[PDB]
Amino acid sequence: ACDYTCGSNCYSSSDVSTAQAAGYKLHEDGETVGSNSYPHKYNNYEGFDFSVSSPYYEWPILSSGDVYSGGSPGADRVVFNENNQLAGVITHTGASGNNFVECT
Ligand SMILES: Nc1nc2c(ncn2[C@@H]2O[C@H](CO)[C@@H](O)[C@H]2OP(=O)(O)O)c(=O)[nH]1
Repeated sequence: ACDYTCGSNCYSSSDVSTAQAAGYKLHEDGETVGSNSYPHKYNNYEGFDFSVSSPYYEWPILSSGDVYSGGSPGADRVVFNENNQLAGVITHTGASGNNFVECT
């Protein structure tokens, strides 16, 4: 099947894990990439049902499979906390404005 379905993109367990690990590491080293400085704090304005503690950080997960390196981030994001716990996988696809919806 598809573990995480973002809009029309499909990500597996290891895809999310690989992306999350990349973002978490940059977070640890205080590093960011891209015009929007990823990874950066995700305040959860959407009020998603996160079962892990804040603070949260969003990081792009690419449909292609490459680890984000500051280029075009696309619409999908993995969200993790300081414990490197996956808070969830969200996307701009299906949402209005600069809002998000959870990939299912
Ligand atoms: N939609 C949304 N934007 C957030 C959230 N937390 C931080 N932001 C940031 O707040 C601003 C307005 O939405 C943007 O800079 C956005 O960054 P991103 O565009 O990288 O998501 C959140 O929970 N939801």
